Amino acid sequence: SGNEGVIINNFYSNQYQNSIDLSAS
Amino acid sequence: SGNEGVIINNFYSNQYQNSIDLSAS
Amino acid sequence: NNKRYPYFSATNSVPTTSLVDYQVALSCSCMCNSMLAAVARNFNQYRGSLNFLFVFTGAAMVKGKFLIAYTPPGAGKPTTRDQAMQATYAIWDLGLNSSFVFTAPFISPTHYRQTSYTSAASVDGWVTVWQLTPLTYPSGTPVNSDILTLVSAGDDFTLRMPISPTKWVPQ
Amino acid sequence: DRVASDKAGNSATNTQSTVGRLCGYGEAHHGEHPASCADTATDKVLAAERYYTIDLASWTTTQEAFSHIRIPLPHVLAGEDGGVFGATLRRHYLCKTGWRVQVQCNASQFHAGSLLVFMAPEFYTGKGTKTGDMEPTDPFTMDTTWRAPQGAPTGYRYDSRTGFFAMNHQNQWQWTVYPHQILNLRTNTTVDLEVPYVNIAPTSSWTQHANWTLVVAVFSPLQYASGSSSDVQITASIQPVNPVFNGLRHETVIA
Amino acid sequence: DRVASDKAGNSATNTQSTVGRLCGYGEAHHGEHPASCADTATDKVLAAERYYTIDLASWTTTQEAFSHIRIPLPHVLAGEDGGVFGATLRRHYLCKTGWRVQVQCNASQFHAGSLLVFMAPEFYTGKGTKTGDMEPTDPFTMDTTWRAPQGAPTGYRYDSRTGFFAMNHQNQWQWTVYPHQILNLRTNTTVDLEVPYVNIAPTSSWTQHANWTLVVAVFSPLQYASGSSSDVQITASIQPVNPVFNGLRHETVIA
Amino acid sequence: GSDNAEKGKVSNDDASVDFVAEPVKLPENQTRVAFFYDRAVPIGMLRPGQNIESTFVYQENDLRLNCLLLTPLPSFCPDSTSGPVKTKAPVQWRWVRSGGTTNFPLMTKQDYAFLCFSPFTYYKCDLEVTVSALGTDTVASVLRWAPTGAPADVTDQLIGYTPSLGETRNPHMWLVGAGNTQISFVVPYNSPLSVLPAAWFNGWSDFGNTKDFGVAPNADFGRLWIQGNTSASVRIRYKKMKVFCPRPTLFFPWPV
Amino acid sequence: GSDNAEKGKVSNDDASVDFVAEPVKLPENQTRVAFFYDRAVPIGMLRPGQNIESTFVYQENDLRLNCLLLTPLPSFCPDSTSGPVKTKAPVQWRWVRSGGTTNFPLMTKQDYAFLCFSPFTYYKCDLEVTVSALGTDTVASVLRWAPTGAPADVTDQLIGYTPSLGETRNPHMWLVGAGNTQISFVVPYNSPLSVLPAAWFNGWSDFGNTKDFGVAPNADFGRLWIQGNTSASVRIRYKKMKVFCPRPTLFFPWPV
Repeated sequence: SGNEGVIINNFYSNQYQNSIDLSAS
Repeated sequence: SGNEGVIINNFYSNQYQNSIDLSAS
Repeated sequence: NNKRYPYFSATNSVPTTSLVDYQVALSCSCMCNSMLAAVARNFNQYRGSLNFLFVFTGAAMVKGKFLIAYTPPGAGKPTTRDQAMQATYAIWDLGLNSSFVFTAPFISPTHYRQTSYTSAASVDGWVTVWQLTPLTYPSGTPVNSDILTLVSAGDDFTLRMPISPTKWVPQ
Repeated sequence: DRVASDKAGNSATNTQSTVGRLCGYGEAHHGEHPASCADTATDKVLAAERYYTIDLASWTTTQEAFSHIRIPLPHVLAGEDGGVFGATLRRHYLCKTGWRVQVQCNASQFHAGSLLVFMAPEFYTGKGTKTGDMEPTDPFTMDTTWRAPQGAPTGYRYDSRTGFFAMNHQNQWQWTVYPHQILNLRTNTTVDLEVPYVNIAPTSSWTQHANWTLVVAVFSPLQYASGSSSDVQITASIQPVNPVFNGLRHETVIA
Repeated sequence: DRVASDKAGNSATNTQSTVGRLCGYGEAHHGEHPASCADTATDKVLAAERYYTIDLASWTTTQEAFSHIRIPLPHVLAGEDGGVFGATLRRHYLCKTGWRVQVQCNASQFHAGSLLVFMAPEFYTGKGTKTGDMEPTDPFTMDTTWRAPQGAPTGYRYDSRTGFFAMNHQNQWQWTVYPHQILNLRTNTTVDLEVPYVNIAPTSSWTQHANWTLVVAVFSPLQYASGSSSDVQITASIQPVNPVFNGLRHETVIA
Repeated sequence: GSDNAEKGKVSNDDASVDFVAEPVKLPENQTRVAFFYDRAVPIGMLRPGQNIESTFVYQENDLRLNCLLLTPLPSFCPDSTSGPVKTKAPVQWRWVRSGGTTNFPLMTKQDYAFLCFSPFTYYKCDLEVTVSALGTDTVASVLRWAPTGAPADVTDQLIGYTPSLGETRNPHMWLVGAGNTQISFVVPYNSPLSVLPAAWFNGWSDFGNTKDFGVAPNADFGRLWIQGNTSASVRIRYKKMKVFCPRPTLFFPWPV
Repeated sequence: GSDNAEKGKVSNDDASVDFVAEPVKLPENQTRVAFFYDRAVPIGMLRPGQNIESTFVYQENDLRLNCLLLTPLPSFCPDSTSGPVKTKAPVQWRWVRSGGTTNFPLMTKQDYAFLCFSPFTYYKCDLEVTVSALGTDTVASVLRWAPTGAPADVTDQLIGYTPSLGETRNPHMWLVGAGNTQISFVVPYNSPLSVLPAAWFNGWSDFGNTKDFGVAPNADFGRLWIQGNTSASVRIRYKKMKVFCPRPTLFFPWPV
């Protein structure tokens, strides 16, 4: 969706690379 | 468990990267 | 003379004002030295219930009732049992069982709350303790009873974002 | 099993010497809407359905058998102490409710005495005769000082004469016929009562009628040896059971 | 089908020239309890869920394009005019609600002019700069006189200087991006709007934040030939949609 | 063609509706909130008040600070009837302000782009920060970061001849040596709030409602403190951005 | 509500127990012993007493040493009725101490964070060490490490014009050249003991019970010796940390 176009795009785990989305309810 | 979030996280063998856990008994 | 005790005292009277009053706020000072606060100061935010534990150490022959309350912000801190009674409260009756666990509910606009008095919204409401009825007893009994006051994180409770506290030096 | 707790919204009573909850007329206010009103009722207001805990009185060795204090309802909670309940009540023509009450009072194993705590429908709460009109004074206000019994409970006339009796007569020798419990210093520090909704009509024009009264009366005089804690209060936790409101309007200025 | 009625508790709006109800963000306040509060919320208070109808303003030939009036929420209904809703609101730390509004204003087929009626989140309601503190005045009060537009809508600084702009800037040329409707004298005498609950948090510390604002602004100036009825008011019926209250306490003295 | 604006909206047409014509639309993605804001932009710069060997201290110089607030919105040493209090950490301001007599530069720091164009009421995202050296000398620098609301712990050096800023469990960075000149990294949406105000917060920041109206509390991504021998340009980047409740953009001056 | 503290414990409630309310709990992991201590923190610094071309010798200077003890606990040249013996390798001390008159800096080295907050009696883990240059000159440096209890072998240069520290089979590091400025690495829990004392060891360190009470023997992760032209800040990091038998944290001063 955003301005990111790299295939090997993992290296750092997802949960580290980004804030964790979680729904209150 | 700890503060480590890298996928390709091996390179150095486990036994070299960390003290070896072993139970006396 | 401003020195600390693991407790507070009550007697055969109904003090027009409150007996003690804890400010629900990890940063808060009467907790300065509890494990709860000691851990909390190493984290940026919290969520959930705080549990206030009271233990009656006066004589077996002594009786009486207390009114423990939690007041959320918006209308200022309570100045009378009557007002306090309008917020979240519970009556504590002395008897065979020595203690009482009072829960300060986590009532808030935001999913989380900052753990520290870093700038100034100062607080998240107050916990106030009042006499409902006087401590009553017989002749031959110490007229002033001591109530141990402990605090701890309740069940719901959590902390997050590990950080460093403003450095300090023990006295 | 003498240890009990009762919760109501953000409030909770608690006792270690209970003797159970006496439920008057063997039943409770269910919160039904009144068949006499066309408008959909306002009900189930959590904020209004809790225990309002207040001061009743100071019990002393001076008070004698059958001295008492009268607490009118809803009136006593119609103002400030009634929080959201009183606030909502003040803005409605009609209210229909039950009551759940806990009266508190502790002393010691070395103290003697006993109280009659009860609830009565249509019980006289008038304070005195209003000089001029030939009517009572402050019917709807709670007694702020113990009331002496009548040697001959013939009630109170307003015509400034005496003789025979008045319809507001209340014969204490029989007060135990009302839903009640006894608070006995050697047995318990609390009493728990509950009453349904009763009245001359399906719902009430509260503004002008105190249909229920909470009465605390002395049976056997307070007693204690010198040295024993002399200061003894009587407080109470009062809760409106399933209040139902009708006829919303601009606010009645109890104030 | 331009004839419509809307009921809410013991209240009901009605119109013979409607153009429908514009529902902002394509959705409404469902009255869910806030995941951020542990205490069971007070909700569904019929007495509080109705239309409170009040005066907005007097529209005259003098007012020009983009002159406007700002109405803050819940604040404007937090006091007396808010009846049971305001009364309950004043006794709770937190409130979370949506709004359903009808703005009224009639003239004639011989009158000309048009209004922009809309609702915006976090819209500046400050009146003036408080001499001394470097802060606004009466943020939470409704405009009692039409507000002149800014030729260059750069907002309001409190540091008593000028230059660049303030975060409270509001560019009227784009006001139609907010949920709204247009009240056009030749077409309709009413507008109907509705908005959900939005905010920086799951529920609100209302006491100190007017998260929503009802704005009435002039687009094309009022006009009428001599002899034509010159007196033209603008009123409004405001209703709290599914208000939900938390953190019950002693009462905040709005007064 | 024919319609009615009154109802809050209107037919959103293309040529083919009123005329013997047709839709000329082509696929295209570059107009998306996320993608669009997902590029780097300068908000201010950092200037060291002191060595890599000493105790750090708030320091201003010609509008430059040894510490900065991570927010798109305008910021600076706290303002006062008597002038901005420069012995302190920057905070969120309610307006933009000229460094001096002429319009530029600015006394305040901020994402001017984001301000001139934030078509929305609330937003949220993670923040990617980049700190680039403005000078050419072999660099020796330390950078400290902290989440919104955290203690500044701007205390004394515990260990002599070393950087006080480095003395923390908080996320800190150590850069030194020829060719080693830029620091890059990303931090999480760390605010107590569910979403952030893109421009204005129509309420008081204190329970007493006497202070800082228009500014939401902890409405930022924390902050940066620097120390060492090198000044740096600081840019931010909106990661996985999300916006809500559309609103008007900054006004543009009508041609004389 | 009602309970009894006497028995050693009590009901651990949430709002829903005593009132018409409920559990507001959200998932969350950041409070874990392992994760929490798994971040870098400075314990001291290293200053070279001599060139990369000479024979190494213990050397102190304004509280700075050319050698350091790998432990969270306080350390320094061994103390003596007549003052700390600076011609020797640092050892574990039983208290923290001001470098001079005012509180700071400190004469002793240690993990101040870990001391102010170690809610436990014993611990263990591997130790990740980082050695960062404090200066900007092309670096020429050698670093020697050794496990707790090993011979210091602080002997003479065998080969002229070269670093004595480098002359060993022990793990040593050689850093040199423009842009080459930091050393990073990890060592194993190398102690003879099963677990380490987080704070205090209620016993004597010698069979004669006459010496060093409160300090457990070989209760450290070995040590570092340095030589060459560059001073460096030294930080440690708790790897796969484990703690046991909870205990009280460092006291905090009650507000006047």
